[PDB]
Amino acid sequence: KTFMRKLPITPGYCGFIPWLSCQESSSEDRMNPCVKAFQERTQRYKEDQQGLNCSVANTPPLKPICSEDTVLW
Amino acid sequence: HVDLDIYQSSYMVDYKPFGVTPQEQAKLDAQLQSKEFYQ
Amino acid sequence: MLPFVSNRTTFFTRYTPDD
Amino acid sequence: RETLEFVDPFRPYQSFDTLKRFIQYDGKVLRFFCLWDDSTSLFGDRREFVLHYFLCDGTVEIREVLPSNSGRDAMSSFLRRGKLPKYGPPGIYQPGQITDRAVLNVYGRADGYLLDKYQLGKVEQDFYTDQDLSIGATINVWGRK
Amino acid sequence: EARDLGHPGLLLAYGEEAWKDAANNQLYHCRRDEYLP
Amino acid sequence: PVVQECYQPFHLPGYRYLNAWRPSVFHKIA
Amino acid sequence: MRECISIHVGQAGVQIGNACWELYCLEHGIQPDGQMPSDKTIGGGDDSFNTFFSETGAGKHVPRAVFVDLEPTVVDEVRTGTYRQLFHPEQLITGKEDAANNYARGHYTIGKEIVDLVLDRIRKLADLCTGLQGFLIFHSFGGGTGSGFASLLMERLSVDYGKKSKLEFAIYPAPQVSTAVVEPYNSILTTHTTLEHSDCAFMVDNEAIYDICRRNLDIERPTYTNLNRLIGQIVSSITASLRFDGALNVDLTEFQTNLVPYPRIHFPLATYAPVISAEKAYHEQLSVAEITNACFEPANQMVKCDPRHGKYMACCMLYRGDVVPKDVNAAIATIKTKRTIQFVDWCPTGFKVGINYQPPTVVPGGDLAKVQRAVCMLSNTTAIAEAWARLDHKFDLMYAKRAFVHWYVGEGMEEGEFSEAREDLAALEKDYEEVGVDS
Amino acid sequence: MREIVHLQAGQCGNQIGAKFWEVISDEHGIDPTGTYHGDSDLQLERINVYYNEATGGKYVPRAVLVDLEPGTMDSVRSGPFGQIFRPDNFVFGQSGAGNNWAKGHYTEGAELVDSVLDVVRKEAESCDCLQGFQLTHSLGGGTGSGMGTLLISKIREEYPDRIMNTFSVVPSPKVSDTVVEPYNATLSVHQLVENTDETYCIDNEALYDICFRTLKLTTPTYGDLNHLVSATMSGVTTCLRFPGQLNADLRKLAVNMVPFPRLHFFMPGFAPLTSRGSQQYRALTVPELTQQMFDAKNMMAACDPRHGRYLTVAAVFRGRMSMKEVDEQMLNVQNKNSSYFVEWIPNNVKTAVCDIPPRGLKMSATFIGNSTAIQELFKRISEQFTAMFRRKAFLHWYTGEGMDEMEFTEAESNMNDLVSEYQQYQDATA
Amino acid sequence: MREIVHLQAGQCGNQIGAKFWEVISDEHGIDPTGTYHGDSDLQLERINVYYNEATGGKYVPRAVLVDLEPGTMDSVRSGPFGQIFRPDNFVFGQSGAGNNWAKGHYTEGAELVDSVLDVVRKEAESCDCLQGFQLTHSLGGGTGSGMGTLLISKIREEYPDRIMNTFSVVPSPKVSDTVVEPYNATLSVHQLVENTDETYCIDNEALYDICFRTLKLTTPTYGDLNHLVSATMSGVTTCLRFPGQLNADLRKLAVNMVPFPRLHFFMPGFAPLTSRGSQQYRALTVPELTQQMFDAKNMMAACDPRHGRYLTVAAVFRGRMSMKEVDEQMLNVQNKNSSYFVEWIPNNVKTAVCDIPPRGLKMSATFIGNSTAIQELFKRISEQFTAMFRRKAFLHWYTGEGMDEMEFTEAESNMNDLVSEYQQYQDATA
Ligand SMILES: Nc1nc2c(ncn2[C@@H]2O[C@H](COP(=O)(O)OP(=O)(O)OP(=O)(O)O)[C@@H](O)[C@H]2O)c(=O)[nH]1
Ligand SMILES: Nc1nc2c(ncn2[C@@H]2O[C@H](COP(=O)(O)OP(=O)(O)O)[C@@H](O)[C@H]2O)c(=O)[nH]1
Ligand SMILES: Nc1nc2c(ncn2[C@@H]2O[C@H](COP(=O)(O)OP(=O)(O)O)[C@@H](O)[C@H]2O)c(=O)[nH]1
Ligand SMILES: [Mg+2]
Repeated sequence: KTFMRKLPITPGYCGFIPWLSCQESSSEDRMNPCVKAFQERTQRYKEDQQGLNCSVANTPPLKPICSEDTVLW
Repeated sequence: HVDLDIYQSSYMVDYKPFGVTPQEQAKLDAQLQSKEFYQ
Repeated sequence: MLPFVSNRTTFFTRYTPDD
Repeated sequence: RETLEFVDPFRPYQSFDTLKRFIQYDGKVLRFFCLWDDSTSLFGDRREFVLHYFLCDGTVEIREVLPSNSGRDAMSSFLRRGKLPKYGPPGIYQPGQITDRAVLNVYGRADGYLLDKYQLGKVEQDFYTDQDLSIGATINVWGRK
Repeated sequence: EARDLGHPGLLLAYGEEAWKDAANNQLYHCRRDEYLP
Repeated sequence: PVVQECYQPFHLPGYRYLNAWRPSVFHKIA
Repeated sequence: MRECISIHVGQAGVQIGNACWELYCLEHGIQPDGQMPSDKTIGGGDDSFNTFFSETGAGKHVPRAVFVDLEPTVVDEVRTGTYRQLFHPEQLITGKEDAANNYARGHYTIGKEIVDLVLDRIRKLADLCTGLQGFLIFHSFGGGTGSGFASLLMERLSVDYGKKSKLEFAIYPAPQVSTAVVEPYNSILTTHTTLEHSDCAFMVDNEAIYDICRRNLDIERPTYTNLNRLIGQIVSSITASLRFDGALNVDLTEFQTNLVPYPRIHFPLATYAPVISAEKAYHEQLSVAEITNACFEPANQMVKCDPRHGKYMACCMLYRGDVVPKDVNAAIATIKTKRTIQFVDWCPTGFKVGINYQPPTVVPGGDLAKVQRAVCMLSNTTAIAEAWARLDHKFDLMYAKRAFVHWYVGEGMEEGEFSEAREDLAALEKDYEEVGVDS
Repeated sequence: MREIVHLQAGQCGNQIGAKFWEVISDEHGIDPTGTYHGDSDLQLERINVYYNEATGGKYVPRAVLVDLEPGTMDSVRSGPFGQIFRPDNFVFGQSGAGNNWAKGHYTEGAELVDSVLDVVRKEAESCDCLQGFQLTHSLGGGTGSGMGTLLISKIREEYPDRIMNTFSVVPSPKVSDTVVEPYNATLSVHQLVENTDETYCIDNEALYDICFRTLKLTTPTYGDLNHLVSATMSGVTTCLRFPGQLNADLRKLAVNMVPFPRLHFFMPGFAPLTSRGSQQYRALTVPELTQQMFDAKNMMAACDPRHGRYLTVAAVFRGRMSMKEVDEQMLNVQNKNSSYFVEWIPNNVKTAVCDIPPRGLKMSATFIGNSTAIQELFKRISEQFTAMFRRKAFLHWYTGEGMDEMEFTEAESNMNDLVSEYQQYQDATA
Repeated sequence: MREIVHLQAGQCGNQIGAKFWEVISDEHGIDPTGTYHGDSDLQLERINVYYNEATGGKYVPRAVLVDLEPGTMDSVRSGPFGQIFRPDNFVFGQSGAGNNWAKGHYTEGAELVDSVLDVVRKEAESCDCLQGFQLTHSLGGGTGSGMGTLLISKIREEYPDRIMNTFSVVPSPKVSDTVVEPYNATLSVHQLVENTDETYCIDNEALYDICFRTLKLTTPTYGDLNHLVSATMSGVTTCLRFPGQLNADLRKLAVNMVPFPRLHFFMPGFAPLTSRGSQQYRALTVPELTQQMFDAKNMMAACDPRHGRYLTVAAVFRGRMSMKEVDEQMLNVQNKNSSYFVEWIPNNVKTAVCDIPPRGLKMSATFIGNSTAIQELFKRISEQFTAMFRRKAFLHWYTGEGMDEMEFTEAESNMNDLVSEYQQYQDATA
């Protein structure tokens, strides 16, 4: 499917590692737990964004009841 | 609206971990038996 | 429409025998 | 009857206009008071926005109300006047993907274009309206609740 | 229920009069029945 | 679905006060 | 943020200011009392009303304008008008005696009594603003107050704010109809200051507007207020880019630079379109190509000259409303492919396009219809120089027999200044002829 | 590592760069809030190229916004992707330039260059290894044509080795919205030739030409024109941010695109441009991409290279396709149109491939080319600069700033010297 | 491989071509969306002959529609199969010719032919090995009879070796809807004789006679006439698209059927034409087919073959039959009607068999023949053309477009030389 980083990436890595995100979240200053932390963090964010989106879809429309000419009047 | 195979790289579309008809392979297994155990 | 007052009918506008 | 000996005297022609809504509604603007919590996202706090729906065209503009000792830059407006998407942030469409008048081809001057009757590629778009927005509901303002 | 307005620009031209024109006496029996084919 | 209805202009014999002589309305209990 | 101050002078300035400030209060939605409507909330943007109004702590907006006149009656009606609580009592400045159609009276005898008054109240308004874009001045060359008391004012304004722009909207004497006879005497003497103490002029005569209103707007018995509403439309179209956003926001400095090639040539000609009544407006479709054509006929100029007799040299546009940029470009290409419209040899590209969003508002009880799109033109051309020649012809025939001079001499005018200004206007006329020559 | 400093000057630069940051935020899966909603890790592998990192998983753009007029900054901040930018990166003055090059370059530019230099120096040291700076502005304005050239001058002294690419907007004679436009352009192209590694000449009229006939848009606004520019800018660094079958970067083309340091003016192109009605009819294939590449219609500057000779050609392909179907067609287009290529350089074409196509599309390609036709653009400014300078018109605005007259003479002299040697390379025997 | 591009000029060609693209699509099972909803494999094997591939499994016709008026394009687009056609292939002007051959060929056609030749060149280079083009037009129109000859006059020069076919519609004297009808025809037939490989003369009046009697429709609209024509193009290329026991194509028939290059006018025919009532009262067999086309009532041209000699005869068959039966019915008809066949050419008939019949029908055949009867159709026009030209009537409309008078005389002279040589071949001794 889409690219996921398999966990044991070698230490001599020249790539973006969310050091500040892992350090504010939990754990220690290592990329092997860091990248997993960022992964399920962004998965959780996608989850609640989808929840908000489906709630907005859930909200139903209402009846225009009356004519726009009378509304203008 | 958007695809996901847009996100494909040459490296891991080319190199992947490695993973004829059953009547034919069964026939060849019988052929192997009828020689290895043949007297 | 059904002229009879069946179970299909919902309103029923009539007088009381009192009236 | 349906194919060999069927006729059509008229040719279809769709037309748009906005001046009816413009000269009918014009200055009528619906105003609503908003709240977006940001306490979840680390250094975030409650913000008091103000929503404006323009009945003339259907666009939405959002202002903000700051406290007294607010450290913000005293911005004029959070969002400009535009049609707010309702399903979240839509992906960037291709250049020219969203059009108004579907056209067959150039009259091959400089003002010539033939509108094809069969609309073929339509980028369906959902936007908030006064119909959608009410009191008590929650609105996804470009990803914000 | 207001009357059918003309072209709204012409209504603005005409003014307030073309806005002004628009806006138990007898017993009756009634009914309604809502059915699904 | 589909709705249908009918009306009938009944007429009291004398010009009576047409505010106390109103036919009652019956609704379905369901 | 951009801010502008109005220094309307005299009866012509005050009457124009009543119509213009009525338009601004409707444009932003201001009540006559001053406060924003707590009930209705047309529009948005606190910065949108900051170019003209200055909101106070209580919430009321105070206009940035100075009403000055040497006769009290013209301002007293504003003091008892509908917008009395809107305008500042300090901002309204009156005088006991007027110049009585005398340039010398308002420049040396009656003006100097009151200069220290208006200068500081101007300074107070300038101290309220942070970044002042410039000054708009409205007056007339006929009356003494609008001419004499003006001419000293921006002379002192020039030495107080050297870099601040000073726009000039003024009433020229009409070629045929005149409301006074000593008017050319004030007209000739005032023309010096609009040369070395001005940045742009907005020359307009009352008769040319009279022709436009009777032909397009069907008003066969027009009044001064109908003239003042169109003038209000001109200035609002100029400052539309500052008030609201647009694709091509154009500041006053932007169009000053692309209108004035030489320091002595700062007299562009204005044009406004569409100017149509309500019944005709919806009957005729209006387009960007059509409204830009309406800017080009000689019959639609609010000056009495034929540009076909002259040469377009610097020409500025101000589109407004539901405008689309090709229709601007396709209109310009259509304009250029006309032998009837000619340009100078040294300006192959002389167009200044400005695009705004908000369509022009219509004041109720007015004459212009509600239109979706509009256009403003500021075409500087050399055909205006003929109008100065007619004034010189009228001045010369009067100057020869020494008529009315004892009024000016008795005020404290040296008679040689009358001759000196005449040579200045001769020199300015030749300067326009120099540009008309093609290499 | 490989970071880009995005400079942004003038109203044209502010609107174009705002459209640019919207485009690549979609490409990198960044919401207007600032978080990352992308699904694959390839969207976030080299996000440090354009985005700086902030706490709470927030990515802030590495751009500096400058304009002498505070009005345009309000419009950018109130954008859809308006709050993503940093207010400290907003640097603005109180007085505009009024389309006057001299005011923005000397008088009013001096008060704001220091604060701008502070931000870009901070943002330079924030990244650890910067590839170079990227500036978008207009050559007919007062700030971008003015102060923008001044910022070009100061940075090269500070950082000589770093590359700059400029996607400047070159004014058109057929449609013009400024009368002093010849003055500002002629005083800016002098600063470009001295200090610029690569220029991309963008003309608004050619964009209007594309929208009317290629894309069939009845009422496209400036956002659609900025959309085509933003797509072009993303198509240059697409090989840099993502892995590719044959990798390249800005310097790979820049070394290969500059035979001589005076010639760094390139005209860009974008391949997949068709009306929304005929998208189903068009077959996305390599032959149709190349035919849409090499026609005089598709190209977004104001010159016809049928009148010139193609010096060097760069083609960057987005997505996975065939290099064979690539390299053949560059060979076929080389052999068929032999007269339009110079003879002293065989193999004028440079090809680069990035395996990731843009969002919402399956293939795309960006064309960058240096040809003799760009000299037609400069000489047509000489006809309008010299004719109006001959009468000394519109001079006191520039003279009132304190500048001399010899600057106009030397700017025309350098530009006339530029086109003459540019003409010389056209008539060159192999 | 073997591709055909369909040119579409004039209202008559537009309506006929729309039905032609309608008919061949159900044979290939293409829905009005443009997908393939057919069932059999050979139904989608050679679709590249007429169709071009598009993304998403979409097939588009290789058709170019040209008309001087945009009104007919709206109707053809409004046609049910108009969605299939590519939008950019619609090339059309603003003002028509008004049935003036003068205006279409010279005055207004010159402004359009450039836009035409770019598109057809694009179709030409889209395919690899083009067999030929296909044009449908009327000889009495203003666009088809006029600029239609202009296009084929051009298309010979750049593409000489390709096969040139046109399904022209020939005017009838008995039913005429145009007064300047022979004026257009005489100036057109000169263009066909110089530059055309084969011309099929279709008469509207002969279509009516077939509709009156053979199928006895009481309301034959133009759709039925076009459909009877629409069967014919399907019959001449059915051996090309589908395999047969004895294969053939356009070149195979053309070489065997043109004995001398000046004679390229042919009478087409279709076999299975019956009334709905008498479908029961029929015995579908090789001889029953063979009796049908050899009756002159079946011919859709306006000339009786019994008044001349059959030069060449070609019958292409559709369906599975016996070589013995078709060969023998070939042989008997040659023996019995000996006088109607020429003597210096033995074995005047050529036969082709395609195994695949039409869907829903068990058998079909198409007859195409060169006979001496066609020169009656030519001389009858000269009896008209001389009458108007003697009094110089209807001339200033042609003279007003800037041409001379001599082009009328040489066109008649070429027509005179054609029939005189044609008459000579009739009176030839073996
Ligand atoms: N267009 C227009 N012109 C006006 C208006 N009011 C006055 N004028 C012109 O002003 C000229 C006379 O000057 P006024 O404005 O009346 O008086 P003043 O400017 O105060 O100067 P003094 O008369 O000396 O006091 C007349 O010839 C008018 O043409 C106005 O409301 N609209
Ligand atoms: N293509 C394009 N050009 C623009 C846009 N916005 C402004 N421009 C151009 O910028 C020029 C004016 O620049 P200006 O605002 O004076 O630049 P500044 O003085 O540096 O702020 C005009 O000629 C426009 O063509 C845009 O969104 N797209
Ligand atoms: N058989 C047939 N003939 C047609 C059809 N439509 C038009 N025609 C003929 O075309 C002739 C008129 O052609 P015209 O419209 O002037 O052609 P144009 O000028 O090239 O567009 C008439 O004589 C008709 O008989 C059709 O659908 N079928
Ligand atoms: Mg007065």
